[PDB]
Amino acid sequence: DKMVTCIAVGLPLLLISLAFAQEISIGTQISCFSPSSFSWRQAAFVDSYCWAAVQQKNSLQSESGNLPLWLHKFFPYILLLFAILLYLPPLFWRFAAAPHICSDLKFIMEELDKVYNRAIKAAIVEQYLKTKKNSNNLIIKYISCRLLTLIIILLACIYLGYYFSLSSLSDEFVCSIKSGILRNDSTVPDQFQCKLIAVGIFQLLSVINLVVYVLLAPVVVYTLFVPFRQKTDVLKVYEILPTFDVLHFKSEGYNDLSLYNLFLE
Amino acid sequence: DKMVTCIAVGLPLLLISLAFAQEISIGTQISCFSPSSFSWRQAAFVDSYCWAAVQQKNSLQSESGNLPLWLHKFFPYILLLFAILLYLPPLFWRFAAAPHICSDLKFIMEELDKVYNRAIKAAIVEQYLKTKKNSNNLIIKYISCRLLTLIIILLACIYLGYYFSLSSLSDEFVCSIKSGILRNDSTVPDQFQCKLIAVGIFQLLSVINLVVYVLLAPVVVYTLFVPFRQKTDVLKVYEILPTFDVLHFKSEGYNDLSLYNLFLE
Amino acid sequence: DKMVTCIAVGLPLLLISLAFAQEISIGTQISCFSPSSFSWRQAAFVDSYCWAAVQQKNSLQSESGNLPLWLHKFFPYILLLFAILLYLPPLFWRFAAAPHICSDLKFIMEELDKVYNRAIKAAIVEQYLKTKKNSNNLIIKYISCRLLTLIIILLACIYLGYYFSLSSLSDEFVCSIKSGILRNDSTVPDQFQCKLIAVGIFQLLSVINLVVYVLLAPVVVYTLFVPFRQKTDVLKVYEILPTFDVLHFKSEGYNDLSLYNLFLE
Amino acid sequence: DKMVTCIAVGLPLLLISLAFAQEISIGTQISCFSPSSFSWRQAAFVDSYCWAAVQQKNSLQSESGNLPLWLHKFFPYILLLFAILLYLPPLFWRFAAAPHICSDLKFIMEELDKVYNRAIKAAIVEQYLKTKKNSNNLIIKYISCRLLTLIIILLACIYLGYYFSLSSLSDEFVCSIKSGILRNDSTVPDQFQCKLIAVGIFQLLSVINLVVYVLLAPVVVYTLFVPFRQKTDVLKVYEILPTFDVLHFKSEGYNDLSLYNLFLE
Amino acid sequence: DKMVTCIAVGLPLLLISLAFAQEISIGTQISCFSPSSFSWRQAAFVDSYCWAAVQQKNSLQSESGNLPLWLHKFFPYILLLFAILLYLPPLFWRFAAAPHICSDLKFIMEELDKVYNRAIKAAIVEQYLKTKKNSNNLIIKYISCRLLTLIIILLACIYLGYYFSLSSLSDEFVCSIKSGILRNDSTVPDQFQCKLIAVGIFQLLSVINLVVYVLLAPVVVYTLFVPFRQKTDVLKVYEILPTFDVLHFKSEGYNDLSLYNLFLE
Amino acid sequence: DKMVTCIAVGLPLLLISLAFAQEISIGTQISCFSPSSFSWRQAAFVDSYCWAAVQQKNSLQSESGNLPLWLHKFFPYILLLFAILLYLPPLFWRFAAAPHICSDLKFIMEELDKVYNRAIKAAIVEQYLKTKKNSNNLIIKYISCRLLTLIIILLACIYLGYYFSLSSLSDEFVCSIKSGILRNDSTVPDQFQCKLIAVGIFQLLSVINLVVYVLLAPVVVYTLFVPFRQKTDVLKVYEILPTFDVLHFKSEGYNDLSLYNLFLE
Amino acid sequence: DKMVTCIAVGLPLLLISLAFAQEISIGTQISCFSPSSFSWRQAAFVDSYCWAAVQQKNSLQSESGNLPLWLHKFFPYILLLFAILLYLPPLFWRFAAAPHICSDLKFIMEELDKVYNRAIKAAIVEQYLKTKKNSNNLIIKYISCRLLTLIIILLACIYLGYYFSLSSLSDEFVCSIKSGILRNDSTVPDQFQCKLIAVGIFQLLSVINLVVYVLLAPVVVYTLFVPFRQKTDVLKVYEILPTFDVLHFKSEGYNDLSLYNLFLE
Repeated sequence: DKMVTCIAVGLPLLLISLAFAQEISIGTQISCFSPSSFSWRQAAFVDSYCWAAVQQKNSLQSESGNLPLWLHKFFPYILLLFAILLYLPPLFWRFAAAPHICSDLKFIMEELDKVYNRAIKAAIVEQYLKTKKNSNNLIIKYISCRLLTLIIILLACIYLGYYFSLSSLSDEFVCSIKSGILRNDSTVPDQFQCKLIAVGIFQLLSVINLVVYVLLAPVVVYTLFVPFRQKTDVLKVYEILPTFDVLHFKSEGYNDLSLYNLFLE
Repeated sequence: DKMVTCIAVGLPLLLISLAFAQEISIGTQISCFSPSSFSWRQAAFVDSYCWAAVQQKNSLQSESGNLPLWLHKFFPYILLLFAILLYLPPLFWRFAAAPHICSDLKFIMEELDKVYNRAIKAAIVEQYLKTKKNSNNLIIKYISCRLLTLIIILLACIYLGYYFSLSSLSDEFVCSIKSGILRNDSTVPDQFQCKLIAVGIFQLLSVINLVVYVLLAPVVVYTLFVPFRQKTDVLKVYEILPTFDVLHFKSEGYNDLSLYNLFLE
Repeated sequence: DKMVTCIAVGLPLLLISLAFAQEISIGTQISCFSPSSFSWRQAAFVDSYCWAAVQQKNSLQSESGNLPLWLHKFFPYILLLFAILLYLPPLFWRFAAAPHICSDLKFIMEELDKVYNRAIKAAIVEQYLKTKKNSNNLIIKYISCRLLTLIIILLACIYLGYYFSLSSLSDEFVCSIKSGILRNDSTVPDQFQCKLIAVGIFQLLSVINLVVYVLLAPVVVYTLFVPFRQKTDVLKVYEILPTFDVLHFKSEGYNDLSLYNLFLE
Repeated sequence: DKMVTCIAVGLPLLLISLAFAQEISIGTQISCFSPSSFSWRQAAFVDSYCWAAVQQKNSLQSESGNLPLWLHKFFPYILLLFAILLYLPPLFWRFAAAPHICSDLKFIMEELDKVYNRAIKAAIVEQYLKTKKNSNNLIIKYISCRLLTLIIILLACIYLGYYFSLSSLSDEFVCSIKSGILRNDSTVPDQFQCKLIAVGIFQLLSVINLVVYVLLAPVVVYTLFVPFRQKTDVLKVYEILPTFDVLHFKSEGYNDLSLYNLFLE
Repeated sequence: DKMVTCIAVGLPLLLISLAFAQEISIGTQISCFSPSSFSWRQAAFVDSYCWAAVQQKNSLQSESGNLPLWLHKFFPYILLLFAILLYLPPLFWRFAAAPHICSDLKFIMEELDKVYNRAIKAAIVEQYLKTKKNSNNLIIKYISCRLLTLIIILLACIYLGYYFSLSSLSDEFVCSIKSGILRNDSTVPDQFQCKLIAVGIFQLLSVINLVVYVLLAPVVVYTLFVPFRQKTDVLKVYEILPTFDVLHFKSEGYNDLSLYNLFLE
Repeated sequence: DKMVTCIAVGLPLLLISLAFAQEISIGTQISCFSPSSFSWRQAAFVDSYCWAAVQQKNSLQSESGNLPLWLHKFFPYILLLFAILLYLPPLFWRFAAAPHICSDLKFIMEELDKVYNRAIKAAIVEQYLKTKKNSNNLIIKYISCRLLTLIIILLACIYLGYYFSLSSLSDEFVCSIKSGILRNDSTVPDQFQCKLIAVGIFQLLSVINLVVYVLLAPVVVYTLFVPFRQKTDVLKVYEILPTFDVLHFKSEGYNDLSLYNLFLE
Repeated sequence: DKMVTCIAVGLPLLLISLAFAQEISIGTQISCFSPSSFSWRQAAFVDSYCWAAVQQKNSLQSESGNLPLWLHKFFPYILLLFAILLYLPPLFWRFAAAPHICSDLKFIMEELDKVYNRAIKAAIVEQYLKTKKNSNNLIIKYISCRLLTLIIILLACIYLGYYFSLSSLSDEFVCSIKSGILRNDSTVPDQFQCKLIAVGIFQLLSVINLVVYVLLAPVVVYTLFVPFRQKTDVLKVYEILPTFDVLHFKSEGYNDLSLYNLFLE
């Protein structure tokens, strides 16, 4: 458990804490270039125009190529989705299989005092592998949650990895007010090369979590291999090895492992 | 219980957390286009005019077709209604039937130790199906709350689903100050093509919860089918199967399910 | 109890939560129309003038008919009164009759173990209806609190129901500064058709709680009818039926209702 | 106790909650009328001048009659005094006489089990009225705190009641800057009919608590009459009746009042 | 104890709560009179000039007489000192003599059960006055903390009492920028009759705590007199009377004072 | 302990509470004098220029003598250092020697009940001075933390004490924009006698803590003298006297000090 | 443990508290020099331009040498990384080896009462060094976390140490709007010597933590030397010495170390 929950707790809580660091350095959200002192107010109107006129205009105003890419408005918004999706395979196990393993935790904790009174009787335990001999496909339904997470992190690396090639010239563009021209056709200049503010801290934020999660993806692959190096294949590890390790989950007893020092001599 | 409460808790708390994400990115609420520097103040007066002059003007100022559709002013407001309505069939069961099942939880917990002392006596339980033989229509009054929720999510999909076809050109419109013209008929220009700000993040917010709740609607249909695949029809499942599963609600005992491993050998 | 407290707790806490939703969307409170750039400050003075000059001017400045109707300045203020008045008949019972029924809760809880040791003796309860034979008019003083609430909700429906007919043209009006003219009679124009901002969200807020409380008024009428369908009239229900149901208030015992399954066989 | 503490707790906590409702609708505090765009700043200087020049100017600038009435600057400030003064006769009793009655609570709780073992002995209490036969003037020192509160609420009704006759024309007045004229005698106009903002919500706030406390003043008069209707006059009620009722303060016992149902038969 | 701690707790916590009431009504801190629209900014510079140029200018700019009286900049600041200084003689006793009296509390609590088993033996206490016969000058070191507080409140009445005679014309004055003239000697006018804002609420705040603490000063004098009216002079009250009253500090026993009712008969 | 922790807790928590009082009265941070209405913005640029151009300019712009004294920008910043440095010799003892004295607290608490059962046996303790006969230089490592604190407070008095002589004319100075002149050499005037705002409340803040800590420095000298007046020199006080006083640290027993009253007679 | 956790807790919590001190003195973030009153708004546009145009412009606009050094935008951002990286080797041990040493804490706590009943038997312990005779390479996996931290602090000293040589002239630079010139080539001047604000408090902040962590780096070197001065080399200290010291971790017993005083005599 605790080899997994080091990842499963600290790493999703890393990214929202990283997401909170963006919120301190917001300041404003976008600026525009007014045409030389026509008001304080209509300049604010033109600035608020194009920031909402990003995605509805299906026409080509950015001349960038694949320019309706929605212009990364959602880096807190998408990271909010990816954080809570990683939170589920812990909580899915926690409310559907962690009580069933807590029964198994109780089931092994009466198995250990059975060895304890056997040593007191030394002054039936061999059946318990036959109690755990069957198929029990519900454990395989538990083990897929680690495989389920691996899909999420992989496309996350594709999602962040597309941004760096996207980060060449995706800040400066042309906007206009076409229907507001259509009401008068008189006074307002058409184009205003406005400029977004987000890429200066976001592009250098997308370096970190990608190269972190790249350096953490083989660890989950390693997590599905400790059952492989312990004498049974993954179709036959069904109950034995995921009970051998979770023997060391809550605690131990006074003669759980001090027997071996007695056994050494 | 816990197969339902995974939906019943996390999914309504999803949408208010989604509703809180809107409140960070409010900024302003609407902008307008002043007629070229007449004041700082009267421009603010004209902007605050039309934002309240949306629904009272029964005349056709938007030339959009069915234009008094109230212009989606209420996406936090309607989602506040739908979140708390889903909260009720948990709380309706929790304050009217969860203590009655807690008595039944006590009633089955004395049934299980009766099997326990029977094994101690091995060193009357057969009557309990006849204790649960009657009609008990109050359980059917409990089971309709899942059916009650299904009505709410269905029209929610109609409510959000109408918005995407609504999202074609429902942002730009014409407004005026007619009675303020009627006081002088002298100076103020009539029409001002103002522009709302909400659709840029709301239309791309209404994608998510609809396609989530579409991918969750057959799960509640599946919830009313585990009584069907367990040897009695829905008119005859009255007490047996909703007590068989809630046997695994709070906890188990040391020989609740370890009997089967003893029974296997 | 719990059939009533579902209404008595959630419904007054509904309306203050609805009242809190108004406070997020305040923004400003009123705007006015200045006469074309005379200052930033004197325009703010004229705007703050008429917002306080609403009710003191007993003259007819609105030409609306019954125009000193105080112009609904108090929708958070009146709802604050109606919320706390519904809070009293719970708390009036809670600090004056709930300990007396808690003594009766203790009085019936020693009556139930008297039946329990009678079953142990099977290996005087018939007197208790004669202990509850008298008039006990203090219970009728308890039961009027439900009738007391019904008066409050009825006139609340009249209060909110008057607003929709009031909502025709009760936003736009004429104001002036008459004594400020009287100091100089020189420069200031008289009338300024200012405009309030509140009706755009308040009129569509008064739809909800009215149609909710209309759909909840017969439930309290139903609450005074469960004593009617249980073999005694309301002058004779005095103690028996309001003790029969509150037997199921705190909890039950192991043979409170499992006797019936023993009695069935 | 609990007949009094329903008033003694909820009613002072009512008025500070009413005082908190003022703080949300502050906005600004006073406005003034500048003489037509001389600065943004000196207009703010003249506005801040007269708001502090209210009470120091002993001359007649308001021409209202008794015009140094300090102009109700202190409605949160005075209500802060009246709220905490009502809080004292609870707390004065709570830290000086409530432990002494808690000893008496212990003293009567050993008197009740003395009746309990007497019924066990049925398978000396008559002395306790002679234990409570003396004068005990300290109880009369307790009972004056209710009389002490009645003085406070009475003059509070005079304080709020003077405001409605005061509310005729106590908002508009004349102010000037006399010494600032005395430095130059050149440029500044003298009088500026400024206008306060507070009376629009305060005068319609002073309706409520006055008519509430008028409808609560005879209740405290009724509180000093339950000792009168129970066979001894107020000079002779000294200990008996204020111990008869506080017998029902904390709790009761299993045969405190179930004796009467045994006594009925 | 509790006759003192009613003063010692509530009265210092009164004044910081009074000090918090100032912080809500701050708004701004000082205003000045600009010379008729030279900038928004340099007017703010001149206003911030003189507010720091109050005390460093040892010259006579106020022409008031004793004009470097520092102009009461410190009414939250000085009240912060006087509040925490009153907090010390509680806390000085609490961390140096309250455990020693808690040992004495334990010492008298074994003296009371010695009387209790003596009544059980009725089915050596006379020595305890001789255990408390000595000088014990450490108790006189405790009793001076009440005398220590009396010095603080007395000069506090002098401190606040000097302010009312100070409050005649200590708000309006003359300021200038002399070295800023010395850089150019060209453009800036010299004098600007600025005006402070603090005296309008502070002078009418200094009425209250003075007349409160005047009406509380003889109570502490009364506190050093209950040892005088109980048969020993203040040089001889050393241990007996400050243990007689603190017998009633924590609690009593079942026969601590019910002995007297047994002794009455 | 408690004679020290009265200083060690309340006095560092005094200064941060004093540091918090500065943060309420910040307002702005510095002002400057613009050259007569060139913009709102470039005036803000010149003001923000020199506030960062304080310490980097190694040239002589202040003509004050030792003018790169960094101009007391750090009075919250330095006081933050001095507060947390005083917090360490408590916490250094608390996590390295307070458990070792808690073992000694346990070690003396079994020594006291050994005297208690000796009195029960009256119906070996003399060895314990020989248990505490050795050198135990770790106690001298504890006692230097009081000496360690004394160094910090002494230079703190030098640090604050240098400020008053510094407070003569260290607010007004000359600044310029030299490289901004170097880009054009055309328009901008060179010098602007700006003015800081901090000394008006800081110089009269540095009076207090200095004269407080001067009046507390001999108390720590007195703290290292109670071992001197109790029959052994500071090289020989090693364990006896710092265990004699901490006998009275947690509590006492029923016959810890009541033996002396038995011993008196 | 506690010799390490004095560093491991207080020193990372030092730097975030130091990081919080920056956030109070933010104010603004950057200023620029407008070209002499062209608007309020376009000046704000040019200022927001270059603050985002820092790192994307790969051209040489600063003429400083290695000028794309990203200009220390990340001093809260980088310190956030270094603080949480130091937090891991505590938490890595805490969730993977602290329960295993808590089992060893239980394992030694039954070893100590074995000595206790041996003294009771005086009215097998010698085997326990042979229970701790093996290799146990997992302890060496624990001890590398101190070595892991030392790498982080070393390059932190390189990171902060590069800043002081960087702090010569890394604040003033040249910026322009090249594509905004490219749209018109008409009106806007090219270069504007803007100026950052951060180095005035940051360069004098980077003094402290570097010279602190330099004065703490040999302490961790000393931490890996207490196993060296206790009779076994670091390849042979495997279990004995890291159990000898953590014997004094939680507590001791009444005869854990009082045996030595018995052993002295």
